[PDB]
Amino acid sequence: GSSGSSGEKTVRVVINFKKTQKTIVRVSPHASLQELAPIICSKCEFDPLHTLLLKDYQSQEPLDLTKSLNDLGLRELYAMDVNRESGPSSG
Repeated sequence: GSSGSSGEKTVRVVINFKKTQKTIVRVSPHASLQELAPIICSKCEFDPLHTLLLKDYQSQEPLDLTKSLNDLGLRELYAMDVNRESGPSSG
């Protein structure tokens, strides 16, 4: 991990949630959603334990954590609340 030295060079992203409410936060577009999962969910006091990252409120396609706002090329995203945690992990 990493505490986080300095918190500058951040972009304004839109966090759509509840398919009704939305909020804006300033975070690094570089960091992968995987790392901005909590930074975001937290901002929306959401549970990153069972949270998904869809394109936008409209679209329902899942995004790639590994990919960042840059890699993705989006300024806004939606946080979906599902329930699924099971599978192997190693490489």
